[PDB]
Amino acid sequence: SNKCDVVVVGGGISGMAAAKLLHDSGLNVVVLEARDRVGGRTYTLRNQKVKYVDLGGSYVGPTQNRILRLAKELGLETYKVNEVERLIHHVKGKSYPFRGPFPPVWNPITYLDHNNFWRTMDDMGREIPSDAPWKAPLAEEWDNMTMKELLDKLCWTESAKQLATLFVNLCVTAETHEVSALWFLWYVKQCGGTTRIISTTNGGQERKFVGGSGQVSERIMDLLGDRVKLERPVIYIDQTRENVLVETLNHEMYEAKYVISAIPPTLGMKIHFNPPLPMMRNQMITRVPLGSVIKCIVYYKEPFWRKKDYCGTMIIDGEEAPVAYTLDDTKPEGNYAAIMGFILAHKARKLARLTKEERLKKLCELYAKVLGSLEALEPVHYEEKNWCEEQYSGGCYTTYFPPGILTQYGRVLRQPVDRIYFAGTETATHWSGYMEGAVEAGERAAREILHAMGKIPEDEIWQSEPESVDVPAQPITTTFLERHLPSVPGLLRLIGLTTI
Amino acid sequence: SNKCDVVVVGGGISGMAAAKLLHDSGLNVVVLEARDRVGGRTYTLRNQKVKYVDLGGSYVGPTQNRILRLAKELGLETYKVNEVERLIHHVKGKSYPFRGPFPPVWNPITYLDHNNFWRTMDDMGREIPSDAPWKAPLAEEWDNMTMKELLDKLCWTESAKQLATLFVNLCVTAETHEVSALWFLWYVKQCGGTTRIISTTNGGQERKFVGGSGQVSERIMDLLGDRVKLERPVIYIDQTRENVLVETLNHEMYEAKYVISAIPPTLGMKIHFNPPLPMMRNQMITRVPLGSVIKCIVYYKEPFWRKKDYCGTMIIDGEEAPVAYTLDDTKPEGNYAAIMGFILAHKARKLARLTKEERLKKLCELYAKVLGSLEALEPVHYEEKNWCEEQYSGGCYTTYFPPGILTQYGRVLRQPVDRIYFAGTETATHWSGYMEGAVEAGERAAREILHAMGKIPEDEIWQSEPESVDVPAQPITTTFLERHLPSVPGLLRLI
Ligand SMILES: *Cc1cc2c(cc1C)nc1c(=O)[nH]c(=O)nc-1n2C[C@H](O)[C@H](O)[C@H](O)COP(=O)(O)OP(=O)(O)OC[C@H]1O[C@@H](n2cnc3c(N)ncnc32)[C@H](O)[C@@H]1O
Ligand SMILES: *Cc1cc2c(cc1C)nc1c(=O)[nH]c(=O)nc-1n2C[C@H](O)[C@H](O)[C@H](O)COP(=O)(O)OP(=O)(O)OC[C@H]1O[C@@H](n2cnc3c(N)ncnc32)[C@H](O)[C@@H]1O
Ligand SMILES: O=C(/[C]=[C]/C1=[C][C]=C2O=[C]OC2=[C]1)C1=[C][C]=[C]C(C(F)(F)F)=[C]1
Ligand SMILES: O=C(/[C]=[C]/C1=[C][C]=C2O=[C]OC2=[C]1)C1=[C][C]=[C]C(C(F)(F)F)=[C]1
Repeated sequence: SNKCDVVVVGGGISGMAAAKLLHDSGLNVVVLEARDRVGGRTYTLRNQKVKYVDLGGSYVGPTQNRILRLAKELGLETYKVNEVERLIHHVKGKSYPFRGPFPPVWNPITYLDHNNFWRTMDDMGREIPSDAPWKAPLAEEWDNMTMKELLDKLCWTESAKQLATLFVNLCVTAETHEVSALWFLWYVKQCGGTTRIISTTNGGQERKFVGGSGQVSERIMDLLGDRVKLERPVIYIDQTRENVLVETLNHEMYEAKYVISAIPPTLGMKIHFNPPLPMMRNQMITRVPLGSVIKCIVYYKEPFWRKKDYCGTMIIDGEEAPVAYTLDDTKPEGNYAAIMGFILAHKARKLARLTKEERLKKLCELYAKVLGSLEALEPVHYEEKNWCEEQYSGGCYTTYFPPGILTQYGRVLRQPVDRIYFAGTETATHWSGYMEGAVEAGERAAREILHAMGKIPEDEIWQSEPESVDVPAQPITTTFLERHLPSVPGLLRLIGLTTI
Repeated sequence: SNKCDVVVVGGGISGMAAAKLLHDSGLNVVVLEARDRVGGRTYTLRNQKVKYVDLGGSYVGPTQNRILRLAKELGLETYKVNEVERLIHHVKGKSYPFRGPFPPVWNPITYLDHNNFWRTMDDMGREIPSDAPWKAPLAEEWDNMTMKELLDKLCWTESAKQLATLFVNLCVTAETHEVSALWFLWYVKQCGGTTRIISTTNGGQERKFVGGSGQVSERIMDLLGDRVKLERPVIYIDQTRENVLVETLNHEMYEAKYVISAIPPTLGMKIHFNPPLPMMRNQMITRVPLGSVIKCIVYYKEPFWRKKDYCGTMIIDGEEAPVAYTLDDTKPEGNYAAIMGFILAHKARKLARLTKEERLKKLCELYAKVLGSLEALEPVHYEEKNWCEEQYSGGCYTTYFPPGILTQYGRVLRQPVDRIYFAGTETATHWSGYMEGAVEAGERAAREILHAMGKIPEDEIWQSEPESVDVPAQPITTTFLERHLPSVPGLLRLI
């Protein structure tokens, strides 16, 4: 066997952050990575037509201070996603340009319903502890409904229900009927709430890394040298003896004091355990699927949309639209003009049947209509990745919880199993599902092992992160009217009382 | 490498039934079984205290002609589950004895509501094709709601909603909010409907095998001999070369022309595939959990409940009861007297933390209350099995589909992947979830390979089964009033 202190299973950002912390603390680490590359759900493609493109995780923003600190220490820099010109909301076959993070509503009744929808998502979120969502006072009631059921109760207008549906589909690459309401409300609150999660400027989609996010995992592999073993899918973990034994598919055995599992929870099923996992984890890892998304980047000669005072952001409602959301993906130098779009949830399954050329044609026709621009029919290059086909991801962006699962099984997501500790973005408490959460979880799992070894005290396991000096976070604020305007049923109760 | 015609992954009833059919046709088969035993979600324990006890699947009944025929060929006999005396429905802390399969209602409004609930489950089932539930005319609408949401819509009384809840929990060992309404309605319809699935006499729980259901898998292993490889968990399947390569955790390599996957769909995740699975199967096998149950058998000196004209069936409402449903587990001679109970769904998760002795005390005190007998407090033995803990099952009885999954991914369950064909009870079209479905699916997957080999024509892949002579089915009937009484909102529209 190859002997070390800690085997890290998985060389995504989470495993690589865990391994780096352990290596920096003076332990002997090995990373066992299934693929011929590091980065996992991040993947930066390089070729002469695109220079570089993120086909996986890409965006970082204010309050994501751990990924910003890690990337900065590795010599990386960010740039701002283009949001100079107008956003577009495309609904019922027409485009409505706007500014500010939320598409505006003019109809007074529709305005109360929209305002109440976002307000109520955050009001419910404030009842949910980030580190223990199952402790919310109505956890059971909220976990036993889908997001579809919650929207049917909350939204008194079709306008608000349709926009809320797109919000769920885009945030968690799943249908409203697929996901627990408790879990979704937790997921949004642990990113800092509705405004922070949806925003480009001042939110999650503010920035990208110059040269691609895959550099985070690659530059850590460079620091670790031959400690990263590529094409070593882990098949077996045996904790019955004094040291843990970890076996790979390519017939190698690693011996360690502790293991960090840094893979999506359900991909733990690809490992045979001796002794068997405890009942709750054994069943949990069959109950937690990942979402479905194709990330598609269409290249153009020039960022022509900016000449029409459009930034490239399109929020597109409607079953026929393949893509519900786009961002400008033009390089910071202004060249390699491109539109990034997501094909979400059922559409990632429905349109996976088409050829690459057929998907490009449908996307160009959609963009031509939404942008009112024949130039959108003149692409120069196309790249795409359907994350649903990845054996060693299971989907993207992250793991969702169907109704009933988070209250029954969520307590064991990051509960150690003897000498196995659990990393991966799914186990984070702040920007779980993101590159930020991957760093939080990898460093927390590593510190749990440092504590087990008597190297640090228990109060150093969870560590706060200083605010980025490069990416300052503007606070989330509301107006008096946003806070106190009635809901639709609130207004009807007021009318009822006046008339009585 | 060990060379054969077909490798069957899994030595449950489905894999054993598939391997027996291929063997009988003259092919060289190997069965690779992860555990140190065969039988999978069937497990018969033998000891002097119980003689034998089914800790997994046990019951068979009319219309399950394939498991009855296979068991009869292997030399097995059935006996009837005791239903001579009265059933009990325990409601709001009191026992109400009854006869007939459905617990009766006396309040006129509650009566209409209960009648409508069962009738409506079967009306909806008649629009769901057994072999393609995703082709139901309302497939998306019904797949996008949980059973909890359907029961909220349908049930005007708490009485009906709570008994419907017990029905779901008992049939599919899952909460109403965990499961798709389309999938659950399919599940009931593909067992022959509400009457057939809930009934002991003339239904799914009519009979047990003399000596235990484990003998089905054990006696096929006896026939196959050293073709069955125990403690061979499959870790890797490679389809890139002329022959399929199957690798096990204990470092053995098998080469075959074809493979049958006879494991629960989600346990496909324990295998690394080269080339990778197609996208839809890759995601499907992450979306299909199994239910949660503890099967508990309390032994007594005598079947003392029979003296009070109770058969031992208990239907026990409410959150506090650990067990919602029991059957008499006494042997056909009246000895090894016992009550079988299930701890279902969230209760299996909640009560798993207790000791075996703590569960025994809770069950005995519940049974004393429900049977109104102090005799229930004097057990002579106890056996139990928590199926949630099994690495190579994932739970029991079967796989459930959460909302949205059956319409998006259902078509992929039995779609071959190059030279891998899919067996397992989850792929059956009649009593999927049962030992009957295990036999149907194993034999169908085996005949798909015989067709691939040019040995049989396409029309022989799916084969009908003659009715058992020993366990004939009687018709399910309804009354004029059951068919035509209004629903509660129906009685209101007339007002
Ligand atoms: C895919 C995707 C993700 C994504 C996104 C868009 C798409 C299309 N948008 C994001 C964004 O703009 N900003 C952001 O912060 N996140 C975004 N996401 C999510 C993000 O990519 C993920 O949250 C993050 O990358 C997850 O990191 P983590 O380290 O937790 O997980 P991983 O990347 O999946 O890495 C796991 C590794 O383990 C290997 N593996 C899997 N099984 C095994 C076995 N058995 N043995 C050994 N290694 C294994 C995987 O190959 C992977 O490298
Ligand atoms: C558990 C249970 C099941 C059950 C029930 C009560 C309980 C507590 N009551 C039933 C009843 O009264 N009547 C009835 O007809 N069914 C009842 N059920 C369900 C029934 O037991 C199942 O439907 C049936 O046994 C399923 O058979 P099938 O052959 O489809 O599946 P299996 O038994 O799970 O067998 C799978 C085998 O595969 C092995 N395995 C798993 N992974 C691997 C790997 N990687 N490699 C090799 N082998 C593998 C398993 O160990 C198993 O033997
Ligand atoms: O929810 C939104 C974006 C979420 C988002 C967008 C990209 C992501 O990449 C990984 O996680 C991601 C989350 C959103 C953006 C603009 C407008 C709206 C609104 F308001 F619903 F229209 C929602
Ligand atoms: O649904 C019922 C039984 C199902 C059943 C009982 C045992 C089983 O073992 C494997 O599948 C099984 C299914 C049932 C039986 C009597 C009454 C009721 C009722 F009516 F809901 F209470 C339900």
